[PDB]
Amino acid sequence: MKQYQDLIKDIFENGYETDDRTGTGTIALFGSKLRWDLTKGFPAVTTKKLAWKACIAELIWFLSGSTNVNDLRLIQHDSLIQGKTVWDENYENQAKDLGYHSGELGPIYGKQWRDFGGVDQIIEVIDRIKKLPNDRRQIVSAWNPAELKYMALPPCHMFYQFNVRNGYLDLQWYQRSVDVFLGLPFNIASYATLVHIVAKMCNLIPGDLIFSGGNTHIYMNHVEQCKEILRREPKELCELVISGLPYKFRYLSTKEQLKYVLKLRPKDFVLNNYVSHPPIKGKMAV
Amino acid sequence: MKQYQDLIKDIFENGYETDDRTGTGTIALFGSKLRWDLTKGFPAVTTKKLAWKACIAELIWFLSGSTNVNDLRLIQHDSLIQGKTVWDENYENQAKDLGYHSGELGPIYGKQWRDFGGVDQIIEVIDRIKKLPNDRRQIVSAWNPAELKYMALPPCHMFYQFNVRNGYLDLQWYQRSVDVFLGLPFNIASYATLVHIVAKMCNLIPGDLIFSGGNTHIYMNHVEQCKEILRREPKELCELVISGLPYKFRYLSTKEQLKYVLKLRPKDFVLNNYVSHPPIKGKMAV
Repeated sequence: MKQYQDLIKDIFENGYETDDRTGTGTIALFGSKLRWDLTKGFPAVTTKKLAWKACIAELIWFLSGSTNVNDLRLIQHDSLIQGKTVWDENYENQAKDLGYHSGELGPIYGKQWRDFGGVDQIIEVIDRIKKLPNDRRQIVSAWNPAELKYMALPPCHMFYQFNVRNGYLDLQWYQRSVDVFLGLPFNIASYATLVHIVAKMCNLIPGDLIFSGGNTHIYMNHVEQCKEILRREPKELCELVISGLPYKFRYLSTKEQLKYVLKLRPKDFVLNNYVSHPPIKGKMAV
Repeated sequence: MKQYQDLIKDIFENGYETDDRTGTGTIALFGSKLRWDLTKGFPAVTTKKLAWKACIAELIWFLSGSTNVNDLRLIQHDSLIQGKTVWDENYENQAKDLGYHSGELGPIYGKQWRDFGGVDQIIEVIDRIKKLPNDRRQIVSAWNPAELKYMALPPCHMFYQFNVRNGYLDLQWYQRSVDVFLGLPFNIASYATLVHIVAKMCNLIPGDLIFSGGNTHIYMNHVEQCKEILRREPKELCELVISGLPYKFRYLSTKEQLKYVLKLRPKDFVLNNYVSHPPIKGKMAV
Protein backbone atom coordinates (compact mmCIF):
# COMPACT_ATOMS: atom_id res chain seq x y z
CA MET A 1 0.00 0.00 0.00
CA LYS A 2 1.41 3.62 -0.34
CA GLN A 3 -0.81 6.54 0.68
CA TYR A 4 -0.64 6.13 4.47
CA GLN A 5 3.07 7.11 4.64
CA ASP A 6 2.29 10.22 2.66
CA LEU A 7 -0.56 11.60 4.85
CA ILE A 8 1.52 11.54 8.01
CA LYS A 9 4.16 13.75 6.40
CA ASP A 10 1.56 16.12 5.02
CA ILE A 11 0.05 16.68 8.47
CA PHE A 12 3.57 18.09 9.44
CA GLU A 13 3.40 20.99 6.96
CA ASN A 14 -0.33 21.55 7.96
CA GLY A 15 0.54 24.65 9.97
CA TYR A 16 -1.63 24.14 13.07
CA GLU A 17 0.40 22.98 15.99
CA THR A 18 -2.49 23.73 18.19
CA ASP A 19 -4.31 23.74 21.47
CA ASP A 20 -7.43 21.65 21.53
CA ARG A 21 -9.89 20.32 24.18
CA THR A 22 -8.04 18.23 26.83
CA GLY A 23 -5.10 20.28 25.93
CA THR A 24 -1.56 19.81 25.55
CA GLY A 25 -0.50 20.34 21.90
CA THR A 26 -1.16 18.41 18.66
CA ILE A 27 -0.09 18.91 14.99
CA ALA A 28 -3.34 18.20 13.04
CA LEU A 29 -5.02 18.85 9.64
CA PHE A 30 -8.81 19.02 9.07
CA GLY A 31 -10.04 17.35 5.92
CA SER A 32 -8.32 14.14 4.77
CA LYS A 33 -9.46 11.26 2.43
CA LEU A 34 -7.55 8.16 1.18
CA ARG A 35 -8.68 5.24 -1.15
CA TRP A 36 -7.68 1.52 -0.86
CA ASP A 37 -8.07 -1.28 -3.41
CA LEU A 38 -8.77 -4.42 -1.41
CA THR A 39 -8.30 -6.22 -4.77
CA LYS A 40 -4.63 -5.48 -4.49
CA GLY A 41 -4.48 -6.95 -0.99
CA PHE A 42 -5.83 -6.47 2.48
CA PRO A 43 -4.80 -2.90 3.48
CA ALA A 44 -4.39 -3.43 7.31
CA VAL A 45 -1.08 -1.92 7.98
CA THR A 46 0.71 -3.86 10.74
CA THR A 47 3.67 -2.76 13.01
CA LYS A 48 2.98 -3.16 16.61
CA LYS A 49 1.40 -6.72 16.47
CA LEU A 50 -1.87 -5.05 15.79
CA ALA A 51 -4.28 -6.24 18.44
CA TRP A 52 -6.47 -7.23 15.58
CA LYS A 53 -8.46 -10.06 17.41
CA ALA A 54 -10.03 -7.31 19.62
CA CYS A 55 -10.68 -5.20 16.52
CA ILE A 56 -12.55 -8.17 14.97
CA ALA A 57 -14.51 -8.64 18.21
CA GLU A 58 -15.61 -5.08 18.50
CA LEU A 59 -16.93 -5.17 14.91
CA ILE A 60 -19.01 -8.32 15.49
CA TRP A 61 -20.38 -6.96 18.78
CA PHE A 62 -21.18 -3.68 16.99
CA LEU A 63 -23.12 -5.77 14.46
CA SER A 64 -24.97 -7.60 17.33
CA GLY A 65 -26.78 -4.41 18.56
CA SER A 66 -25.11 -4.81 21.93
CA THR A 67 -24.00 -2.15 24.20
CA ASN A 68 -23.07 -4.20 27.19
CA VAL A 69 -19.36 -4.63 27.60
CA ASN A 70 -19.51 -8.21 29.00
CA ASP A 71 -21.04 -9.32 25.70
CA LEU A 72 -17.94 -8.09 23.92
CA ARG A 73 -15.93 -10.09 26.53
CA LEU A 74 -17.91 -13.18 25.52
CA ILE A 75 -17.07 -12.73 21.78
CA GLN A 76 -13.38 -12.08 22.23
CA HIS A 77 -12.70 -14.14 25.26
CA ASP A 78 -15.47 -16.83 25.29
CA SER A 79 -15.93 -15.49 28.81
CA LEU A 80 -18.39 -12.92 30.17
CA ILE A 81 -15.83 -12.01 32.97
CA GLN A 82 -12.17 -12.75 32.31
CA GLY A 83 -10.19 -10.66 29.85
CA LYS A 84 -9.63 -6.97 29.31
CA THR A 85 -11.14 -5.31 26.33
CA VAL A 86 -11.00 -2.09 24.36
CA TRP A 87 -13.98 -0.37 26.04
CA ASP A 88 -13.14 -1.32 29.68
CA GLU A 89 -11.23 1.73 30.81
CA ASN A 90 -13.87 3.85 29.01
CA TYR A 91 -16.84 2.27 30.73
CA GLU A 92 -14.96 2.40 34.13
CA ASN A 93 -15.00 6.17 34.02
CA GLN A 94 -17.07 7.93 31.21
CA ALA A 95 -19.94 5.44 31.29
CA LYS A 96 -19.91 4.82 35.09
CA ASP A 97 -19.82 8.63 35.46
CA LEU A 98 -23.36 8.67 33.94
CA GLY A 99 -24.65 6.11 36.51
CA TYR A 100 -24.43 2.97 34.52
CA HIS A 101 -23.57 -0.28 36.13
CA SER A 102 -21.98 -3.52 35.33
CA GLY A 103 -22.40 -3.64 31.71
CA GLU A 104 -23.94 -0.64 29.92
CA LEU A 105 -22.11 1.88 27.82
CA GLY A 106 -25.32 3.73 26.84
CA PRO A 107 -26.75 3.96 23.24
CA ILE A 108 -23.44 3.24 21.56
CA TYR A 109 -22.75 2.42 17.85
CA GLY A 110 -24.17 -1.16 17.94
CA LYS A 111 -27.57 0.05 19.08
CA GLN A 112 -27.62 2.95 16.45
CA TRP A 113 -26.74 0.30 13.80
CA ARG A 114 -29.42 -2.08 14.82
CA ASP A 115 -31.95 0.32 16.28
CA PHE A 116 -31.84 3.99 15.17
CA GLY A 117 -35.30 5.02 16.13
CA GLY A 118 -36.48 1.47 15.42
CA VAL A 119 -34.85 1.35 11.93
CA ASP A 120 -32.68 -1.77 12.01
CA GLN A 121 -30.20 -0.24 9.58
CA ILE A 122 -27.67 -3.20 9.24
CA ILE A 123 -30.27 -5.71 8.15
CA GLU A 124 -31.98 -3.33 5.82
CA VAL A 125 -28.96 -1.73 4.12
CA ILE A 126 -27.80 -5.16 3.09
CA ASP A 127 -31.17 -5.57 1.34
CA ARG A 128 -30.80 -2.29 -0.82
CA ILE A 129 -27.44 -3.74 -2.02
CA LYS A 130 -29.12 -7.07 -2.63
CA LYS A 131 -32.02 -5.51 -4.35
CA LEU A 132 -31.63 -1.97 -5.80
CA PRO A 133 -27.76 -2.20 -6.06
CA ASN A 134 -27.09 0.97 -8.05
CA ASP A 135 -29.20 2.96 -5.48
CA ARG A 136 -27.41 5.89 -3.75
CA ARG A 137 -29.26 6.04 -0.33
CA GLN A 138 -27.36 3.03 1.22
CA ILE A 139 -26.02 4.84 4.19
CA VAL A 140 -25.83 4.03 7.99
CA SER A 141 -25.53 7.02 10.25
CA ALA A 142 -24.49 6.33 13.82
CA TRP A 143 -24.65 9.92 15.11
CA ASN A 144 -28.00 10.23 16.72
CA PRO A 145 -28.25 13.93 17.85
CA ALA A 146 -31.10 13.18 20.12
CA GLU A 147 -29.29 10.32 21.97
CA LEU A 148 -25.74 11.67 22.17
CA LYS A 149 -26.75 12.51 25.72
CA TYR A 150 -26.71 8.93 26.88
CA MET A 151 -23.48 7.63 25.33
CA ALA A 152 -20.06 6.95 26.94
CA LEU A 153 -18.14 8.31 23.92
CA PRO A 154 -20.16 9.84 21.00
CA PRO A 155 -19.01 7.83 17.88
CA CYS A 156 -15.77 9.01 16.24
CA HIS A 157 -16.72 6.95 13.16
CA MET A 158 -20.28 8.10 12.44
CA PHE A 159 -21.32 7.66 8.86
CA TYR A 160 -20.82 5.50 5.74
CA GLN A 161 -21.98 5.13 2.19
CA PHE A 162 -21.76 1.96 0.08
CA ASN A 163 -21.46 2.08 -3.73
CA VAL A 164 -21.91 -0.92 -6.08
CA ARG A 165 -19.42 -0.93 -9.10
CA ASN A 166 -20.25 -3.64 -11.65
CA GLY A 167 -19.39 -6.36 -9.28
CA TYR A 168 -17.58 -4.53 -6.52
CA LEU A 169 -18.82 -3.12 -3.25
CA ASP A 170 -17.25 0.04 -1.98
CA LEU A 171 -17.51 1.55 1.53
CA GLN A 172 -16.63 5.07 2.76
CA TRP A 173 -16.61 6.26 6.39
CA TYR A 174 -16.51 9.69 7.81
CA GLN A 175 -14.61 10.02 11.12
CA ARG A 176 -14.91 13.08 13.32
CA SER A 177 -11.48 12.99 14.99
CA VAL A 178 -8.72 10.46 14.32
CA ASP A 179 -5.52 9.63 16.14
CA VAL A 180 -3.36 8.66 13.12
CA PHE A 181 -0.57 7.47 15.50
CA LEU A 182 -2.75 4.92 17.31
CA GLY A 183 -6.29 5.06 16.04
CA LEU A 184 -6.51 5.06 12.31
CA PRO A 185 -4.84 1.60 12.06
CA PHE A 186 -7.66 -0.12 14.10
CA ASN A 187 -10.20 1.70 11.83
CA ILE A 188 -8.74 0.87 8.40
CA ALA A 189 -9.07 -2.81 9.46
CA SER A 190 -12.70 -2.60 10.96
CA TYR A 191 -14.41 -1.34 7.78
CA ALA A 192 -12.00 -3.44 5.52
CA THR A 193 -13.46 -6.49 7.30
CA LEU A 194 -17.02 -4.88 7.01
CA VAL A 195 -16.76 -4.58 3.18
CA HIS A 196 -15.63 -8.23 3.25
CA ILE A 197 -18.51 -9.57 5.31
CA VAL A 198 -21.10 -7.52 3.35
CA ALA A 199 -19.55 -8.45 -0.06
CA LYS A 200 -19.87 -12.13 1.05
CA MET A 201 -23.61 -11.69 1.84
CA CYS A 202 -24.28 -9.70 -1.31
CA ASN A 203 -21.85 -11.94 -3.23
CA LEU A 204 -19.97 -9.09 -4.61
CA ILE A 205 -16.25 -8.71 -4.99
CA PRO A 206 -14.98 -6.42 -2.25
CA GLY A 207 -13.89 -3.24 -4.02
CA ASP A 208 -12.41 -0.03 -2.80
CA LEU A 209 -12.20 1.44 0.71
CA ILE A 210 -12.33 5.30 1.03
CA PHE A 211 -12.02 7.29 4.27
CA SER A 212 -13.11 10.87 4.90
CA GLY A 213 -11.45 12.71 7.74
CA GLY A 214 -12.37 15.44 10.01
CA ASN A 215 -9.78 16.34 12.60
CA THR A 216 -6.86 14.11 11.67
CA HIS A 217 -4.35 14.67 14.39
CA ILE A 218 -1.04 13.36 15.73
CA TYR A 219 -0.48 14.09 19.48
CA MET A 220 2.63 16.04 20.57
CA ASN A 221 3.89 12.93 22.46
CA HIS A 222 7.57 12.56 21.37
CA VAL A 223 6.76 11.65 17.71
CA GLU A 224 10.06 9.77 17.17
CA GLN A 225 8.69 6.33 17.16
CA CYS A 226 5.73 7.34 14.91
CA LYS A 227 8.36 8.90 12.58
CA GLU A 228 9.84 5.42 12.05
CA ILE A 229 6.86 4.34 9.92
CA LEU A 230 8.19 6.55 7.07
CA ARG A 231 10.30 5.53 4.01
CA ARG A 232 9.48 1.71 3.85
CA GLU A 233 8.11 -0.17 0.77
CA PRO A 234 5.34 -2.77 1.56
CA LYS A 235 5.80 -5.71 -0.66
CA GLU A 236 4.03 -8.90 0.55
CA LEU A 237 0.45 -8.14 1.68
CA CYS A 238 -2.03 -9.99 3.59
CA GLU A 239 -4.60 -12.37 2.31
CA LEU A 240 -7.92 -11.85 3.87
CA VAL A 241 -9.84 -15.05 4.90
CA ILE A 242 -13.02 -15.65 6.99
CA SER A 243 -14.13 -19.07 8.16
CA GLY A 244 -16.87 -21.11 9.74
CA LEU A 245 -19.65 -19.82 7.42
CA PRO A 246 -21.71 -22.65 5.95
CA TYR A 247 -21.65 -23.23 2.19
CA LYS A 248 -25.44 -22.34 1.78
CA PHE A 249 -24.58 -18.82 3.09
CA ARG A 250 -24.78 -16.56 0.00
CA TYR A 251 -28.35 -17.55 -0.76
CA LEU A 252 -29.59 -17.20 2.82
CA SER A 253 -32.04 -14.40 3.62
CA THR A 254 -30.23 -11.26 4.96
CA LYS A 255 -31.70 -11.66 8.36
CA GLU A 256 -30.49 -15.34 8.43
CA GLN A 257 -27.05 -14.38 7.10
CA LEU A 258 -26.18 -12.08 10.07
CA LYS A 259 -27.51 -14.85 12.42
CA TYR A 260 -24.73 -17.05 11.19
CA VAL A 261 -22.21 -14.09 11.06
CA LEU A 262 -22.66 -13.37 14.78
CA LYS A 263 -21.87 -17.05 15.53
CA LEU A 264 -18.22 -16.46 14.49
CA ARG A 265 -15.84 -15.67 17.41
CA PRO A 266 -12.47 -13.91 16.27
CA LYS A 267 -10.54 -17.15 15.60
CA ASP A 268 -12.57 -17.37 12.36
CA PHE A 269 -10.88 -14.44 10.63
CA VAL A 270 -7.23 -14.98 9.72
CA LEU A 271 -4.39 -13.60 7.38
CA ASN A 272 -1.84 -15.54 5.13
CA ASN A 273 1.90 -14.72 5.21
CA TYR A 274 1.32 -11.37 6.55
CA VAL A 275 4.24 -9.04 6.87
CA SER A 276 6.01 -9.25 10.17
CA HIS A 277 7.27 -6.30 12.09
CA PRO A 278 7.92 -6.18 15.87
CA PRO A 279 5.71 -4.73 18.72
CA ILE A 280 6.94 -1.78 20.83
CA LYS A 281 4.47 -0.05 23.32
CA GLY A 282 3.02 3.33 24.41
CA LYS A 283 -0.67 4.29 24.14
CA MET A 284 -3.18 6.98 25.30
CA ALA A 285 -6.95 6.36 25.68
CA VAL A 286 -9.54 7.48 23.15
CA MET B 1 -10.06 29.04 -8.09
CA LYS B 2 -8.54 25.87 -9.78
CA GLN B 3 -9.62 22.45 -8.52
CA TYR B 4 -13.13 22.34 -10.00
CA GLN B 5 -11.85 22.13 -13.62
CA ASP B 6 -9.65 19.24 -12.62
CA LEU B 7 -12.33 17.00 -10.99
CA ILE B 8 -14.57 17.04 -14.05
CA LYS B 9 -11.76 15.66 -16.20
CA ASP B 10 -10.86 13.04 -13.64
CA ILE B 11 -14.43 11.70 -13.59
CA PHE B 12 -13.85 10.91 -17.38
CA GLU B 13 -11.03 8.43 -16.73
CA ASN B 14 -13.08 6.97 -13.74
CA GLY B 15 -14.00 3.86 -15.71
CA TYR B 16 -17.69 3.48 -14.78
CA GLU B 17 -19.93 4.60 -17.54
CA THR B 18 -22.77 2.97 -15.78
CA ASP B 19 -26.39 2.12 -15.31
CA ASP B 20 -27.92 3.50 -12.15
CA ARG B 21 -31.44 3.91 -10.67
CA THR B 22 -33.70 5.94 -13.05
CA GLY B 23 -31.47 4.68 -15.71
CA THR B 24 -30.04 5.92 -18.77
CA GLY B 25 -26.22 6.14 -18.49
CA THR B 26 -23.85 8.33 -16.43
CA ILE B 27 -20.01 8.58 -16.15
CA ALA B 28 -19.44 8.88 -12.35
CA LEU B 29 -16.74 8.39 -9.65
CA PHE B 30 -17.44 7.53 -5.98
CA GLY B 31 -15.30 9.34 -3.46
CA SER B 32 -14.32 12.97 -4.18
CA LYS B 33 -13.13 15.85 -1.86
CA LEU B 34 -11.98 19.42 -2.73
CA ARG B 35 -10.82 22.35 -0.43
CA TRP B 36 -11.51 26.12 -0.93
CA ASP B 37 -9.87 29.11 0.76
CA LEU B 38 -12.59 31.72 1.11
CA THR B 39 -9.71 34.03 2.17
CA LYS B 40 -8.59 34.03 -1.43
CA GLY B 41 -12.07 35.00 -2.62
CA PHE B 42 -15.61 33.76 -2.72
CA PRO B 43 -15.45 30.37 -4.54
CA ALA B 44 -18.95 30.43 -6.23
CA VAL B 45 -18.16 29.55 -9.73
CA THR B 46 -20.51 31.40 -12.12
CA THR B 47 -21.38 30.62 -15.82
CA LYS B 48 -25.01 30.36 -16.43
CA LYS B 49 -26.14 33.50 -14.42
CA LEU B 50 -26.25 31.32 -11.40
CA ALA B 51 -29.74 31.59 -9.98
CA TRP B 52 -28.04 32.51 -6.78
CA LYS B 53 -30.96 34.58 -5.21
CA ALA B 54 -32.95 31.29 -4.96
CA CYS B 55 -29.88 29.55 -3.53
CA ILE B 56 -29.69 32.26 -0.83
CA ALA B 57 -33.42 31.85 -0.14
CA GLU B 58 -33.33 28.14 0.27
CA LEU B 59 -30.48 28.46 2.80
CA ILE B 60 -32.35 31.00 4.94
CA TRP B 61 -35.55 28.94 4.82
CA PHE B 62 -33.50 25.86 5.74
CA LEU B 63 -32.24 27.84 8.75
CA SER B 64 -35.87 28.82 9.67
CA GLY B 65 -36.95 25.19 10.43
CA SER B 66 -39.58 25.44 7.72
CA THR B 67 -40.76 22.78 5.50
CA ASN B 68 -43.62 24.53 3.84
CA VAL B 69 -42.85 25.65 0.34
CA ASN B 70 -44.92 28.88 0.47
CA ASP B 71 -42.62 30.11 3.25
CA LEU B 72 -39.70 29.81 0.87
CA ARG B 73 -41.85 31.79 -1.66
CA LEU B 74 -42.21 34.52 0.97
CA ILE B 75 -38.39 34.79 1.50
CA GLN B 76 -37.45 34.84 -2.15
CA HIS B 77 -40.44 36.55 -3.59
CA ASP B 78 -41.93 38.58 -0.67
CA SER B 79 -45.06 36.70 -1.73
CA LEU B 80 -46.60 33.51 -0.31
CA ILE B 81 -48.14 32.76 -3.82
CA GLN B 82 -46.47 34.32 -6.84
CA GLY B 83 -43.11 33.05 -8.07
CA LYS B 84 -41.67 29.66 -8.91
CA THR B 85 -39.09 28.17 -6.67
CA VAL B 86 -36.57 25.36 -6.54
CA TRP B 87 -38.76 22.84 -4.65
CA ASP B 88 -42.02 23.42 -6.61
CA GLU B 89 -41.80 20.70 -9.22
CA ASN B 90 -40.59 18.36 -6.43
CA TYR B 91 -43.48 19.04 -4.10
CA GLU B 92 -45.96 18.82 -7.08
CA ASN B 93 -45.10 15.17 -7.54
CA GLN B 94 -42.85 13.44 -4.86
CA ALA B 95 -44.38 15.25 -1.90
CA LYS B 96 -47.99 15.32 -3.22
CA ASP B 97 -47.52 11.60 -3.98
CA LEU B 98 -47.29 11.05 -0.17
CA GLY B 99 -50.61 12.90 0.45
CA TYR B 100 -49.35 16.27 1.41
CA HIS B 101 -51.21 19.36 0.50
CA SER B 102 -50.61 22.94 -0.22
CA GLY B 103 -47.44 23.48 1.50
CA GLU B 104 -45.69 20.52 3.15
CA LEU B 105 -42.64 18.74 1.87
CA GLY B 106 -42.42 16.44 4.92
CA PRO B 107 -39.54 16.43 7.51
CA ILE B 108 -37.04 18.05 5.18
CA TYR B 109 -33.56 19.51 6.00
CA GLY B 110 -34.85 22.66 7.79
CA LYS B 111 -36.78 20.64 10.34
CA GLN B 112 -33.78 18.19 10.93
CA TRP B 113 -31.60 21.31 11.46
CA ARG B 114 -33.91 22.92 13.89
CA ASP B 115 -35.60 19.87 15.35
CA PHE B 116 -33.79 16.50 15.13
CA GLY B 117 -35.62 14.66 17.82
CA GLY B 118 -36.08 17.96 19.67
CA VAL B 119 -32.35 18.89 19.45
CA ASP B 120 -32.35 22.35 17.87
CA GLN B 121 -28.97 21.72 16.26
CA ILE B 122 -28.42 25.15 14.47
CA ILE B 123 -28.80 27.21 17.61
CA GLU B 124 -26.73 24.89 19.70
CA VAL B 125 -23.84 24.19 17.31
CA ILE B 126 -23.20 27.90 17.10
CA ASP B 127 -22.80 27.86 20.90
CA ARG B 128 -20.01 25.06 20.88
CA ILE B 129 -18.09 27.32 18.43
CA LYS B 130 -18.77 30.29 20.67
CA LYS B 131 -17.83 28.43 23.74
CA LEU B 132 -15.64 25.29 23.41
CA PRO B 133 -14.16 26.34 19.98
CA ASN B 134 -11.46 23.68 19.63
CA ASP B 135 -14.12 20.97 20.37
CA ARG B 136 -14.51 18.25 17.67
CA ARG B 137 -18.24 17.23 18.11
CA GLN B 138 -19.66 20.32 16.22
CA ILE B 139 -21.57 18.43 13.65
CA VAL B 140 -25.18 18.71 12.21
CA SER B 141 -26.55 15.56 10.68
CA ALA B 142 -29.62 15.93 8.53
CA TRP B 143 -30.14 12.24 7.70
CA ASN B 144 -32.66 11.02 10.15
CA PRO B 145 -33.03 7.22 9.44
CA ALA B 146 -36.22 7.05 11.34
CA GLU B 147 -37.91 9.93 9.41
CA LEU B 148 -36.64 9.32 5.88
CA LYS B 149 -40.07 7.80 5.40
CA TYR B 150 -41.86 11.10 5.44
CA MET B 151 -39.61 13.25 3.22
CA ALA B 152 -40.10 14.39 -0.41
CA LEU B 153 -36.41 13.88 -1.27
CA PRO B 154 -34.08 12.40 1.43
CA PRO B 155 -31.24 15.03 1.79
CA CYS B 156 -28.41 14.78 -0.76
CA HIS B 157 -26.31 17.02 1.52
CA MET B 158 -26.59 15.28 4.90
CA PHE B 159 -23.73 15.99 7.22
CA TYR B 160 -21.13 18.64 8.20
CA GLN B 161 -18.33 19.25 10.62
CA PHE B 162 -16.97 22.67 11.63
CA ASN B 163 -13.33 23.16 12.73
CA VAL B 164 -11.94 26.30 14.41
CA ARG B 165 -8.33 27.25 13.23
CA ASN B 166 -6.81 30.06 15.30
CA GLY B 167 -9.27 32.54 14.03
CA TYR B 168 -10.83 30.74 11.10
CA LEU B 169 -13.97 28.67 10.85
CA ASP B 170 -13.96 25.74 8.51
CA LEU B 171 -16.97 23.73 7.25
CA GLN B 172 -17.09 20.33 5.49
CA TRP B 173 -20.18 18.67 3.98
CA TYR B 174 -20.75 15.16 2.89
CA GLN B 175 -23.10 14.76 -0.11
CA ARG B 176 -24.60 11.43 -1.07
CA SER B 177 -25.01 11.98 -4.83
CA VAL B 178 -24.00 15.09 -6.77
CA ASP B 179 -24.78 16.30 -10.25
CA VAL B 180 -21.48 18.11 -11.00
CA PHE B 181 -22.99 19.49 -14.27
CA LEU B 182 -25.90 21.26 -12.56
CA GLY B 183 -25.88 20.58 -8.86
CA LEU B 184 -22.52 21.06 -7.30
CA PRO B 185 -22.44 24.79 -8.25
CA PHE B 186 -25.61 25.59 -6.16
CA ASN B 187 -23.99 23.62 -3.25
CA ILE B 188 -20.52 25.22 -3.22
CA ALA B 189 -22.36 28.57 -2.79
CA SER B 190 -24.90 27.40 -0.02
CA TYR B 191 -22.28 26.29 2.53
CA ALA B 192 -19.84 29.13 1.43
CA THR B 193 -22.59 31.53 2.56
CA LEU B 194 -23.17 29.28 5.71
CA VAL B 195 -19.50 29.59 6.82
CA HIS B 196 -19.93 33.35 6.27
CA ILE B 197 -23.06 33.76 8.37
CA VAL B 198 -21.70 31.53 11.17
CA ALA B 199 -18.23 33.23 11.13
CA LYS B 200 -20.12 36.57 11.53
CA MET B 201 -22.00 35.26 14.63
CA CYS B 202 -18.91 33.64 16.11
CA ASN B 203 -16.80 36.58 14.88
CA LEU B 204 -14.32 34.40 13.26
CA ILE B 205 -12.65 34.85 9.91
CA PRO B 206 -14.29 32.50 7.43
CA GLY B 207 -11.64 29.90 6.62
CA ASP B 208 -11.61 26.92 4.35
CA LEU B 209 -14.48 25.04 2.68
CA ILE B 210 -14.02 21.23 2.13
CA PHE B 211 -16.49 18.91 0.39
CA SER B 212 -16.70 15.14 0.65
CA GLY B 213 -18.39 13.29 -2.17
CA GLY B 214 -20.22 10.13 -2.54
CA ASN B 215 -21.56 9.43 -5.99
CA THR B 216 -20.19 12.32 -8.03
CA HIS B 217 -21.74 11.90 -11.40
CA ILE B 218 -22.15 13.66 -14.76
CA TYR B 219 -25.26 12.54 -16.74
CA MET B 220 -24.83 11.13 -20.28
CA ASN B 221 -26.80 14.13 -21.68
CA HIS B 222 -24.64 15.40 -24.62
CA VAL B 223 -21.73 16.63 -22.41
CA GLU B 224 -20.52 19.21 -24.99
CA GLN B 225 -21.67 22.26 -23.23
CA CYS B 226 -20.38 21.00 -19.83
CA LYS B 227 -17.04 20.35 -21.63
CA GLU B 228 -16.78 24.10 -22.30
CA ILE B 229 -16.02 24.84 -18.64
CA LEU B 230 -12.50 23.38 -19.13
CA ARG B 231 -9.20 25.23 -19.82
CA ARG B 232 -10.10 28.78 -18.47
CA GLU B 233 -8.11 30.76 -15.81
CA PRO B 234 -10.29 32.60 -13.19
CA LYS B 235 -8.69 35.85 -12.38
CA GLU B 236 -11.05 38.41 -10.74
CA LEU B 237 -13.13 36.78 -7.97
CA CYS B 238 -16.09 37.79 -6.12
CA GLU B 239 -16.25 39.75 -2.95
CA LEU B 240 -18.69 38.35 -0.54
CA VAL B 241 -20.93 40.90 1.31
CA ILE B 242 -24.03 40.54 3.57
CA SER B 243 -26.18 43.46 4.65
CA GLY B 244 -28.96 44.64 6.88
CA LEU B 245 -27.48 43.15 10.10
CA PRO B 246 -27.40 45.68 12.94
CA TYR B 247 -24.03 46.78 14.33
CA LYS B 248 -24.74 45.21 17.84
CA PHE B 249 -24.94 41.79 16.08
CA ARG B 250 -21.69 40.00 17.07
CA TYR B 251 -22.38 40.33 20.77
CA LEU B 252 -26.02 39.23 20.55
CA SER B 253 -27.00 35.90 22.13
CA THR B 254 -26.98 33.04 19.52
CA LYS B 255 -30.68 32.65 19.70
CA GLU B 256 -31.10 36.45 19.07
CA GLN B 257 -28.54 36.42 16.26
CA LEU B 258 -30.51 33.95 14.06
CA LYS B 259 -33.68 36.02 14.81
CA TYR B 260 -32.08 38.90 13.01
CA VAL B 261 -30.51 36.56 10.32
CA LEU B 262 -33.94 35.25 9.29
CA LYS B 263 -35.13 38.87 8.80
CA LEU B 264 -32.83 39.19 5.74
CA ARG B 265 -34.56 38.50 2.37
CA PRO B 266 -32.03 37.65 -0.56
CA LYS B 267 -31.44 41.28 -1.64
CA ASP B 268 -29.18 41.53 1.44
CA PHE B 269 -26.43 39.29 0.09
CA VAL B 270 -24.48 40.69 -2.86
CA LEU B 271 -21.10 40.27 -4.81
CA ASN B 272 -18.58 42.99 -6.07
CA ASN B 273 -17.24 42.95 -9.65
CA TYR B 274 -17.99 39.40 -10.09
CA VAL B 275 -16.83 37.70 -13.22
CA SER B 276 -19.33 37.79 -16.02
CA HIS B 277 -20.07 34.92 -18.29
CA PRO B 278 -23.31 34.40 -20.29
CA PRO B 279 -26.36 32.14 -19.49
CA ILE B 280 -27.30 29.23 -21.81
CA LYS B 281 -30.05 26.70 -20.69
CA GLY B 282 -30.84 22.97 -20.23
CA LYS B 283 -31.62 21.33 -16.87
CA MET B 284 -32.98 18.04 -15.36
CA ALA B 285 -34.71 17.82 -11.94
CA VAL B 286 -33.01 16.56 -8.80
